[PDB]
Amino acid sequence: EVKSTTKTQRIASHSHVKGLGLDESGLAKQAASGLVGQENAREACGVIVELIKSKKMAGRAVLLAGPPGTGKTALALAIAQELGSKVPFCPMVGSEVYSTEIKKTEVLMENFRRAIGLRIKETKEVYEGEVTELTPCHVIIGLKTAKGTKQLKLDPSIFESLQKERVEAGDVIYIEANSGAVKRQGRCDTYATEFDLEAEEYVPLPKGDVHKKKEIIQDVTLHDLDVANATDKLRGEINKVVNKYIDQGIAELVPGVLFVDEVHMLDIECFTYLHRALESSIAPIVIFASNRGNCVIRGTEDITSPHGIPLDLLDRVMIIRTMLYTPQEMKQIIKIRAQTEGINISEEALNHLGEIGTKTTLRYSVQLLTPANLLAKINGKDSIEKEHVEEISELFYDAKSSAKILAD
Amino acid sequence: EVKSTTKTQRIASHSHVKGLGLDESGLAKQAASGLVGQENAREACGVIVELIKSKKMAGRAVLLAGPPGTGKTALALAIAQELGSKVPFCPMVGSEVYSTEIKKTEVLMENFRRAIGLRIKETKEVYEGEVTELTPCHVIIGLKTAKGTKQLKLDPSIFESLQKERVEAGDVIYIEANSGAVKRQGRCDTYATEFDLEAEEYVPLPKGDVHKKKEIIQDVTLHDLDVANATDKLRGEINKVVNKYIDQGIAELVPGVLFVDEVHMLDIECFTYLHRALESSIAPIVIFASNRGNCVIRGTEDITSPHGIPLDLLDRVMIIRTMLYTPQEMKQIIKIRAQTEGINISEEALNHLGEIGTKTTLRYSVQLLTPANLLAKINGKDSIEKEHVEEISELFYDAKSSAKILAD
Amino acid sequence: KVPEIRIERIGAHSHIRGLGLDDALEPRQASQGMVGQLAARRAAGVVLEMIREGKIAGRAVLIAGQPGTGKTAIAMGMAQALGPDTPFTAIAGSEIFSLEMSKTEALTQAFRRSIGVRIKEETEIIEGEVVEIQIDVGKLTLKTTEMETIYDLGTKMIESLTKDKVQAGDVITIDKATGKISKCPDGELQKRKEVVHTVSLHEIDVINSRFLALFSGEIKSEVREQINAKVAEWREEGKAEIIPGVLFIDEVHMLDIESFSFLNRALESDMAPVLIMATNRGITRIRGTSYQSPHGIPIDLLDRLLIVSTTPYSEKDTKQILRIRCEEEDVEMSEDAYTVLTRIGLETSLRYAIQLITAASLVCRKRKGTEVQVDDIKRVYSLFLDESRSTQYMKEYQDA
Amino acid sequence: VPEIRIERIGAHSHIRGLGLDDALEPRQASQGMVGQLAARRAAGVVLEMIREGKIAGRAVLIAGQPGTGKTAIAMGMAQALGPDTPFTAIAGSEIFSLEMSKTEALTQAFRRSIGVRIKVHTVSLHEIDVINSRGFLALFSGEIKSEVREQINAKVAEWREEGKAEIIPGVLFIDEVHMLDIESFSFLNRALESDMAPVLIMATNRGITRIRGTSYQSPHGIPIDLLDRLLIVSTTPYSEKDTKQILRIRCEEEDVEMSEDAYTVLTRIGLETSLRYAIQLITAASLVCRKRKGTEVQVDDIKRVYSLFLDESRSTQYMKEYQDA
Amino acid sequence: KVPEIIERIGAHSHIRGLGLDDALEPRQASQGMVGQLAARRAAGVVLEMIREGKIAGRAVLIAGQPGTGKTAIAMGMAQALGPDTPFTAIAGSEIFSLEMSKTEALTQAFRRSIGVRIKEETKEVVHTVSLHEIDVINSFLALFSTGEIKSEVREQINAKVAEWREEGKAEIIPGVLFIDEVHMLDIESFSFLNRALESDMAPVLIMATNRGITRIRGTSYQSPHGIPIDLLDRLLIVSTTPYSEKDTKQILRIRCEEEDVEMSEDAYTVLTRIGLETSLRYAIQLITAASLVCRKRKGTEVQVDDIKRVYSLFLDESRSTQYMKEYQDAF
Ligand SMILES: Nc1ncnc2c1ncn2[C@@H]1O[C@H](COP(=O)(O)OP(=O)(O)O)[C@@H](O)[C@H]1O
Ligand SMILES: Nc1ncnc2c1ncn2[C@@H]1O[C@H](COP(=O)(O)OP(=O)(O)O)[C@@H](O)[C@H]1O
Ligand SMILES: Nc1ncnc2c1ncn2[C@@H]1O[C@H](COP(=O)(O)OP(=O)(O)O)[C@@H](O)[C@H]1O
Ligand SMILES: Nc1ncnc2c1ncn2[C@@H]1O[C@H](COP(=O)(O)OP(=O)(O)O)[C@@H](O)[C@H]1O
Ligand SMILES: Nc1ncnc2c1ncn2[C@@H]1O[C@H](COP(=O)(O)OP(=O)(O)O)[C@@H](O)[C@H]1O
Repeated sequence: EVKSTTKTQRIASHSHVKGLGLDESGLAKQAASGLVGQENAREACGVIVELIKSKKMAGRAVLLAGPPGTGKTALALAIAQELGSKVPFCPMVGSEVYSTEIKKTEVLMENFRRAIGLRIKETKEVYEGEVTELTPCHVIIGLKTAKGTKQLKLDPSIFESLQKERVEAGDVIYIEANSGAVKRQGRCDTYATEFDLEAEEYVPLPKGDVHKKKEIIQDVTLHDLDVANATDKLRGEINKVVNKYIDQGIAELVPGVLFVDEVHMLDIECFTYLHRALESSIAPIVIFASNRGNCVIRGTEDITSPHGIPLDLLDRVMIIRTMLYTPQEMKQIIKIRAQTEGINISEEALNHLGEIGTKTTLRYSVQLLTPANLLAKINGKDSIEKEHVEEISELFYDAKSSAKILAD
Repeated sequence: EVKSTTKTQRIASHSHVKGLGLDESGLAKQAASGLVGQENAREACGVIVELIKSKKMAGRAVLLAGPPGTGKTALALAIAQELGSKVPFCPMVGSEVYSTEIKKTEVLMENFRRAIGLRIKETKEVYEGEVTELTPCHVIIGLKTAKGTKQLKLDPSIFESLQKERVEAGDVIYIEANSGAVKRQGRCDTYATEFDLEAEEYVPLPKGDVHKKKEIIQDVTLHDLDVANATDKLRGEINKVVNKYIDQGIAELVPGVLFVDEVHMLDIECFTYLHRALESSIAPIVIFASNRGNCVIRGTEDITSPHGIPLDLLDRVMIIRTMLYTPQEMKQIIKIRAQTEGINISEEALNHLGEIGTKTTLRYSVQLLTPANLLAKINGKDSIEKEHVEEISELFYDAKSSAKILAD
Repeated sequence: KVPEIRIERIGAHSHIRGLGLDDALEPRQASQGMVGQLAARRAAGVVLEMIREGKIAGRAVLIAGQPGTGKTAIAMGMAQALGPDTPFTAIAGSEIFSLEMSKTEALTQAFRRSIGVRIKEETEIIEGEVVEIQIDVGKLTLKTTEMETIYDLGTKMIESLTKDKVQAGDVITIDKATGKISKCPDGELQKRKEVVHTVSLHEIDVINSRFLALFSGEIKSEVREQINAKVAEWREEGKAEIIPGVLFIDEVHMLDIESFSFLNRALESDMAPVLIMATNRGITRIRGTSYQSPHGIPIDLLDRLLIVSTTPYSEKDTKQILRIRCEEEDVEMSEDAYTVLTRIGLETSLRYAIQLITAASLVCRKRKGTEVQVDDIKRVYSLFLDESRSTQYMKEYQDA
Repeated sequence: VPEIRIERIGAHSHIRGLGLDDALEPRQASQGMVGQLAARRAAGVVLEMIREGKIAGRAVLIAGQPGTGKTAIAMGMAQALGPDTPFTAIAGSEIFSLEMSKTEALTQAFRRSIGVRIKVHTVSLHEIDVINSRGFLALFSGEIKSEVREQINAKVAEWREEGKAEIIPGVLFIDEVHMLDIESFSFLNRALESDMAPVLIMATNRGITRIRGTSYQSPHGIPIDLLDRLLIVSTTPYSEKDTKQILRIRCEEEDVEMSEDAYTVLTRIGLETSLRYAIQLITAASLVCRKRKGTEVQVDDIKRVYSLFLDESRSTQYMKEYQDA
Repeated sequence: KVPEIIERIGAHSHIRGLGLDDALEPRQASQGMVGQLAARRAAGVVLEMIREGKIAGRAVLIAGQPGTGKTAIAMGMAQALGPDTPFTAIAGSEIFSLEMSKTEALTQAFRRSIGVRIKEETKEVVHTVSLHEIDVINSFLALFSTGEIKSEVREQINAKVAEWREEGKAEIIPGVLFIDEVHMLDIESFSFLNRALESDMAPVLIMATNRGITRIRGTSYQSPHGIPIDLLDRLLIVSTTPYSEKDTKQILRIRCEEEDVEMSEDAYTVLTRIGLETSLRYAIQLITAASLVCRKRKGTEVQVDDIKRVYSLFLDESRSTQYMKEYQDAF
């Protein structure tokens, strides 16, 4: 159908997160699905997830109060991943509401529509089968199903998409019969070994015909719907078509997670808008993030509130604190980030990077991985060493030390 | 005739006042015309009434400078009532110039047009006569005058109005011929004793006939005509109509009294309009009130002036000081309020209420009458006692004490 | 053309059924789900007396005290004691500042959704003992203390009635559900159930005017004018009656001098609701000006205020409120855990103690337990923090 | 087009010019003016400038404590410039009006100081404008057109060309000039650069005061560009005999007969508080004496009126002392 | 219907590339730039990032006292990306305009920082032109007697550029956008910078500042360098140390050779002192006044007494402000 309008830059840093990582009893195992350490906040996050599941969070919201670089955005992404398969996640900072070209209403509008999602489900007679043979000519391809091997005429673009998915003979994949698109789902159990089982990464022979009736589920958000149409009228007509879809029965509305970092920089009018949006049956679980204490509410003068949140909304909010990482954990998070980025690094370099991390922040240490890798590649090596990390830490500085140096 | 739009609640607390209570030489008696104490300020007000009647207030203004609850509004209303029988009084607090829908100009003009009164004198056919009999058949009514008894058909609405006025046989009252309405003038002088005189609460038999041509005097306000047209277009039609009426010579436009409490809350913007308004030939005597000394003019940021009034308009302002009340004065004031409210109160109850008054304020003690009366009524008494006053004092608080408790 | 048909949704005051004082203005300790705070409740009762006897117009009520003492509870009690169908709005002072609507629109909406109209619709109910189930589409032999008359009714309705309790009940509403209670069929055969349902103005505006549309608010003046005229029309003809409700404004200090004037202008009217404000601040600046007045309220309005004071709760009172809330939320709890929760509530806040209840219940449900224990309470106390603890911890962090 | 403040209220009707004469030598009695010889002489020098034509581009400023006669000097120079010269006497606070913006208010003030003589009738140009602009209370009912003024200016040019009218540059007085902000000062500076421009007198009672609309402090709250083109005239406070004579002439003007002891107690009262408060007390005392069937105002009437109406210092201090609790 | 077609002042004409080379190893003499070895090395690392494609979603900040050549470093990095890499060098104060709002100013800067190559067969002549030039084409006292580029022209130009990119004769080169004195931007413009950087065809962003912990303009919170946190953890911060005597001597020599000036050795020493405790750019300004003075007395070289005359004629910033400040204190 349509593409995805998710800002992957804000999520790419949190790419090793694969959930919260709690056992059946809810205890934290200190290492699971990327997350390491920070047990208390993870248990509270799991409790929040359980509250969301039973719909006990009628209008209540979550607030994460901790120092920068303690995993607040990571925890929010972990909640969003724990709530389901592909529950949408839209991180934002308060500063974006101050735009010279678009009203604050439009910014909060769009960042709310990016959070709640729509699972579209529909049974389609798609070409779900095993690629037995491939003859690129008009790309006559043999697809084997419960019926048998049928020869299908495809397009060179479809074959290029098949190459993009890295498809080899013996893969259970569906090629669209209405338009034509290859999406990898797994391999085939006709060529399955002992460790490859059915109803898993290996799929048995597709039951039925080559035009197999399979329930395709596509995850979208209303923001992609608005950008799909090349104004309030556009949003309204998306509104009505979504309502028609849900009454039809082929659509399901899922509440996402809306992360709000730097909560103290939202105007007191924006807080009222957030409170009004938190009053609907369908609404994302609004998670705030704060690192400033008793603060003046923007839009008012000489008034002081905890975390810069008015006492109206703040009383409907639960507070989870995030503690500072220890050096031993420091090393594990930075190792996970390096491994996910494919940046081999030595143990003593990891130690020194952990010292740098506990000195100033963790985001700083995370950004100090690509420059070290490039300085290693330039020198004619493959793995980062202690000397390289020291050199790259001397070359670049963080905001705090740079401001301190410029003050003198 | 149009109805009245006077804000009766703002003058409800000042209903016992009849005039200034001044004797023939201008001195002030201790208690007269529903006014107790403040002899100095009352003599000053009488002098000001003399100046107004002598056309010596050709662009000047008054300012009542006194602590809260010292009869400033009472003295303004006394001046308004001493100016004439039905001179308009338009109380105001400056805060209402701060409105969202209507501008400051609209508010100030509306409050100015509530003080420029108009005595209409209309020549109409009238039925001033003695109601001799009321035989329902259209209720034909016999009216007696010097000529004799004339039987006329009466409208049901006029009969209902007569019943409201409580008119029975042997009462010389006034009816309307062209429109139809009943006003109770009094009883016939057939029972004229030494205290029942003519052209008074007892009216003799009307010489002439039942059907007469009378000059009816009626009080109206310009803003009353404004509310009788449902912008500046309607107002323009109103001024044209008023000009036609005054040039016909059948009416007179009377200047009223326009009270402005909390004068420091008006912007320097409003003071220019006030100054250019009171300079006009036909303008109300604008009387200010204040209870703070050197204050910053609102609109500027550092220019402090007496009473928050610019030094230009303050030049043409006379200042009258209103003093505090002694305990016996306060007792008399509260007793007058209770008598006008139909509430019976004991002696030691009055003593305790006066103590409360000298402790915080007078208006607070006046307000603590209805709650005490209802508490006494529920308890099962006929008059307020000391216990009821004490209990209603422990239940309800005042601003200063409540803020003091909220301090810690 | 005119079609017709928050606090109770969250259910934070579902146990408040009236003020409970009664006894001719004498507070009862237990009463109707309100414990402690005798003086404020009795002052509230005097306020109800004033409202009932028509001597409240031109005035308003102010409630001062520390947060977590029950100001909104007192307001809800007064609203319920005023009338069983009395509308009750409970807005906050900061709420009127909105991106969408101006302060005028916000305050007008809050005002209108506090005054109610009781629509009295005399539906024609068909009551009668079903002596015989007449087949079918046909008629229905219904009898009462007046006569026995056949009323035409559908076949599927007959099939539903045969399942219903015969002959006990069968009190149908016209083209509506059949109420089976007992043999109540009495008087005439065609009775009038005058359903008196009260809705405030604002639902009438929204229904007359324009799911997720709440994501993608101003009411046009024409709709307001037509409803203002036509409500007076129904009042003249006699179909409905106008009921003054209660409008509650929490944290009144957040309002400014530019809307206090609107409050003064609006409440000076006949069909104006009771106005209640709440505050926890002493002398503070008036927003929009430079002068300081008590409770952030201008002196002109404040002189018309009946000020009540709420005292902080004690041990027994807090334990009782916690018990009431646990009963209302289907939560089972032990005595020592109750004492620990009461200590936590008095140490930090009662609202935080109320918040902890659902989290403790869920943490107990997870371990396949029925009664929430002290360990569950301590766990949820460690997980979620309150205002003071987070502020203190993270301010200690921010000391640099 | 169709054709035909300080005088209406009074308080300056007795001043028929400065009265110095004798080739710029102040006369003690003169034409109503009493005392303040230095300021009167400086004003006379200003008249000499205006008559010779050496005032173009400059303006006059008058400093001093309130109640010393700045408006008196302005009215004197207005009268000395001719028998029917216009004289506008606006304040610094009257350019903040709900209806008219500062531009419109200042333009109206300027056109109320450019008279036209027709053959003799002398009328203000802004009065001509208001006549050519469409109820016994129309003062209640600004923004008097934008094209009508241009049409009237063209017609005035024609009336100058064929000889039916004469242009008279009047005097525009701005009391409390520190009220104006840097916005209006620029308008004043730009408007003075015209051939038909009135003499501009400002008055102030304030020393170093922050310029309104900016952050920098300047003398008298006037921007330096205007302050370097000003003829500053300082007025000293009055002494006993001067105010006694002022009260005498004022009472003679408003038909009040008073005794000598009442005169000296009134003079002392005015010395302590202001000339304007003492002047205000006179009418109230006269009305009090009329009630008591007295023709000559005694000193006990002064006692009664001084006890009745309060002056500004007492009124402010009483309630400042109120806020101690 | 659509046709086609910093250095004007020439304060950096001597700058030809960064000069480090040798596989990210700073050369002391190099090509134009002198000294600041750590800054050169960090600039080279950032250059490698830009070259491979690992700079998207990130930007560069240079912090140092004024007169340390941070604009020179930006110019060098722009040169080393290619001989036709566009380079804009706006200031923070230049976005507040009478005719253009902050939106238009920042959009104009960003579009002026993107280049496109035009190959034109006659031989495919390559002409490198910035987008903003193409926009201003589709619209001699024009600089005096609006400048608002209309929206429809912008969308038409974007569609045209996409078409010409797909056709295969034009290619888009991301340039370098430099914002001097970034602390003078407000939060409403920092948000625009944050949102515009999230694009595929986004120029490299360099911001320069010379002030430490400062209040963010538009807010009331103290932040380092007056930059909001949401943009501060996506920044690569390099700091330039103040020059020393030999480096300033070398830069003065290079600038004099660039501007056609012949100065004696002791004159070079005195001018180095000038640039030593007042500012180096002040000395750069003084060289041209000294050259003009020397021609008045019919000389070919510039002597030390010419410097001593020019220094008395024109004043540096510190002396000129201290004069008036102490006059005002004495007033
Ligand atoms: N407990 C944790 N487990 C795994 N990764 C973490 C943890 N805490 C932080 N991180 C990682 O550190 C990086 C810094 O992001 P984050 O901590 O969210 O910044 P901030 O705390 O300022 O919002 C993220 O990529 C995140 O994945
Ligand atoms: N001198 C007086 N005589 C009679 N009643 C008075 C007098 N002074 C005050 N009152 C009554 O007491 C109350 C005092 O309030 P008010 O005088 O309006 O205070 P303020 O004038 O400061 O606003 C009023 O309701 C008024 O009716
Ligand atoms: N006297 C009381 N009786 C019963 N419940 C109470 C009482 N006081 C407070 N509560 C309960 O405490 C909870 C929180 O009090 P609340 O009124 O919200 O505090 P605030 O006064 O800050 O609004 C409410 O849900 C209310 O039911
Ligand atoms: N030299 C003078 N001659 C005549 N009258 C004077 C003289 N000085 C002051 N007065 C009178 O004093 C009164 C107040 O002076 P005024 O000019 O209003 O003071 P200000 O300079 O504050 O405006 C005026 O009515 C004026 O007639
Ligand atoms: N390393 C260097 N190489 C060459 N020129 C330099 C160097 N450092 C500074 N300069 C010169 O110093 C002058 C000031 O540099 P610039 O960064 O543009 O302004 P500022 O340094 O004052 O912010 C420039 O003309 C530049 O030529």
